[PDB]
Amino acid sequence: EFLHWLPTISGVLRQFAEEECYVYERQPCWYLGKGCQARLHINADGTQATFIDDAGEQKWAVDSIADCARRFMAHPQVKGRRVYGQVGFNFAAHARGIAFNAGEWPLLTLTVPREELIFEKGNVTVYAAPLAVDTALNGEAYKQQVARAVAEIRRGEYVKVIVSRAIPLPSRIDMPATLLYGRQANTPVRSFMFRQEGREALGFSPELVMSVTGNKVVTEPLAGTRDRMGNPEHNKAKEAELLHDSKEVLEHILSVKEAIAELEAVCLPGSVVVEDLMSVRQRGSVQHLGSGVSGQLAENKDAWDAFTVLFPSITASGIPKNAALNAIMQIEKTPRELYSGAILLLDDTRFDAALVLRSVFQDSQRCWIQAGAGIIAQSTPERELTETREKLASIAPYLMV
Ligand SMILES: [Fe+2]
Repeated sequence: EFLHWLPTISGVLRQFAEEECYVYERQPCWYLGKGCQARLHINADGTQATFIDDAGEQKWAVDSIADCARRFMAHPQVKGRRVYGQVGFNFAAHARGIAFNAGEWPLLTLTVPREELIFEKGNVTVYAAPLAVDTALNGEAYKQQVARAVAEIRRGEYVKVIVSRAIPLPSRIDMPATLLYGRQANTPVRSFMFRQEGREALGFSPELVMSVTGNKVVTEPLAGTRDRMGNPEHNKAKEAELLHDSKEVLEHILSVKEAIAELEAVCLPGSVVVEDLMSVRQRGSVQHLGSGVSGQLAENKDAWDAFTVLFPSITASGIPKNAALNAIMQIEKTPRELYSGAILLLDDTRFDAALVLRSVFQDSQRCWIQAGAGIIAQSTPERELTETREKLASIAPYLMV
């Protein structure tokens, strides 16, 4: 059912009142999903897999979350439908056999919605004021966390880790208004907003964890940052500065080389190539060094294998990845939940996975935004603090109440 832009989408989402819904932007389309026809839910410590459809609830064996995810995609209530997904930070720990302190958000949900609205401008097919935020607060404690990471790195425990900070927000956030105002101020590779079981998140994702089309897998590490928060002369001065800063270039190439190794774990030998090498990517309040790496999936590997290797983005966790994940759980004192996780859209053509950064989250107990910086041996705490505030300025100025 057919009909003959972002305001309209935003208003539609307000009429979705308290209902569960999923918004995903992948240009040229905006995807809106409402309700729940089938869902796989993995709880926060990965001890229970619950499947729900109209017929009932089931518990599924959860020895392998990836295997539950495969089971869901091949289910008869699911096959051939678009699936909207979220993957919490701690999915990595669980998949890798690394002890972790469980947060409160699920490790993984996949949902087939009951109703869908697809905007392919300026049409749509149907299927069936701002909160002031002080991003400097608690910076001294954060610079201490960075100093700890730098010392651990220089002792040789690991090479890179993303240390992040949560900013608690004073009041709850109007999701559709924030979506509208926040998006016009950003140029993300994806946008998302999801509401589910009392939890909400929205954000403007700066990079893909992963995209798979047929047999081709692509990942898009971004690493290395300057502001683009001044006039155009200041911005292009910052662009040049970024392309020639040896610390940012080094951070970038170390991440790209780990993305390559990761893909070689799941791809045909000799198929892994860098298609775009360290170009600047504009992302609202910041601009980033970005590369694109691609390969051909081996015969015995599927998109979930690739996602398990690629998740979380190197550029959100660290190098080597497992040691970085351990450092993150020792250093950070609040659960990341969905921050540095992934948003998924899965359909006929594609497995699509966006990194959850530049995002806001709220549930029954917490309401917060979150940002991190990639710490290497050369890092300076003051600079990394400032960098988090540059990233937070991608979302904080546009949190509507
Ligand atoms: Fe950085």
